[PDB]
Amino acid sequence: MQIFVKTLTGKTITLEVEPSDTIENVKAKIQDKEGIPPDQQRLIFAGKQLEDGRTLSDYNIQKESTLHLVLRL
Amino acid sequence: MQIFVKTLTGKTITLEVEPSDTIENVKAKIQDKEGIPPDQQRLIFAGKQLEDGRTLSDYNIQKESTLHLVLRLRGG
Amino acid sequence: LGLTDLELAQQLQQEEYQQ
Repeated sequence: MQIFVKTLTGKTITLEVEPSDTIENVKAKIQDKEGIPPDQQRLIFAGKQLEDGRTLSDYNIQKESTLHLVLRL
Repeated sequence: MQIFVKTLTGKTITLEVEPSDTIENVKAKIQDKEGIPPDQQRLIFAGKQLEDGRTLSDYNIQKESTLHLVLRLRGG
Repeated sequence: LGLTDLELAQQLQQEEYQQ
């Protein structure tokens, strides 16, 4: 399925994912498109920071959901 | 080219700059509009703190990019 | 949650930038 990640610079990143993808997998896919290392990524969805060992399904992140990306220095 | 500099208070400064401008030059342009001395200005782009020696081109800062300006106290 | 995620993300990025 498609999900979207919005950066705070206004850019939307589109990823192809499955419900069983872990948050780490999602961060690695962001790294493949943007070059941002996983350790500098904070992903926010439904008021929560998403945790590495959980899956999209665990957070009820469904098709065409939007995550927000916060970058650490 | 036009770039935007956003403070952490939400205020947006618009500048005219060239890709060959150094970060220091950019800070001096901020000083001309706001009065903030370059030595109290910290500029950030895409999760990186910008260094005075480097140019906008070095950082891949293109037209209509937004830089983030963080202000710091003067030591003395 | 409407604009919660955007406004939270903006505030957090900002917290990151103050570091």
